[PDB]
Amino acid sequence: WGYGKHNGPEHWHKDFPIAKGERQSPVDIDTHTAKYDPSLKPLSVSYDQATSLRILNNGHAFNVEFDDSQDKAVLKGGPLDGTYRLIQFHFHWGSLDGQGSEHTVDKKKYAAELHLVHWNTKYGDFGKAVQQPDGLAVLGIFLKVGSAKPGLQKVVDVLDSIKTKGKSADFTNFDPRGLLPESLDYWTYPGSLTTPPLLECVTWIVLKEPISVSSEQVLKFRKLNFNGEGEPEELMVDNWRPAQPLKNRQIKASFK
Ligand SMILES: CN(Cc1ccccc1)C(=O)Nc1cccc(S(N)(=O)=O)c1
Ligand SMILES: [Zn+2]
Repeated sequence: WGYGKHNGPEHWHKDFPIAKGERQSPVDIDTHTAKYDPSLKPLSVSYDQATSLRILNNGHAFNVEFDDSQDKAVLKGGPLDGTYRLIQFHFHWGSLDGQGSEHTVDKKKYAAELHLVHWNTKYGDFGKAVQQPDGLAVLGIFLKVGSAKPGLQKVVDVLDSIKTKGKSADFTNFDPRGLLPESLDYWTYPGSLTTPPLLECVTWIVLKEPISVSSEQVLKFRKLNFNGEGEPEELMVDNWRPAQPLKNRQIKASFK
């Protein structure tokens, strides 16, 4: 599977029939139909003790990986019961500024989308968590092109060292708090991984406020490669799944 004409999202259901399931992601967030839920709690993002370790080009995106062997960087509150540990973040982005996000807002596509991936500590590790309907919490943050995001620059500047699939680099002491917008207002709904195996294990928490990144920052994302070293160059762009049917789900808003 990938994002090309012959192996992209429209083909995934052949290997992963859950692609046509009842709680697939991403979705379009219709802002007028989302309902304010006053029982939703503020999000608690506790990233002060985060320990980043490594950055990896996995052939579909790049992951910044964290030490998740202790409760060092955790997400709690909001719609969540219990404690969810940060394991990695990554992005999805476009070939052009007019596309790239997975979720859309009133059909608007952003230039990119950041996914901060967390697993429910009651399941012991990530591999067990993805087998559970409440196993993961993914915090999604839209990126628009405008001013630079200073806290993203350290990520941008290492990408030259992980150009191709399978390359990794040490990436310690990175603070993911520098990727957050000011407001933690959010929408939430039950969904899935947006990549094969498309497991229906995610509580999605999508922030209303985008972050701004510069044109030069996103252009550096677009220099990455899907291919391995010594294979024909295929730029890593348009690594996003389009919006899927909402089916029998309601999107809830934390804000009026
Ligand atoms: C493809 N693999 C490897 C993988 C292989 C087999 C089983 C489980 C996982 C992923 O882990 N993907 C992933 C993980 C978390 C979040 C998101 S996302 N984009 O929904 O935030 C995508
Ligand atoms: Zn993702």
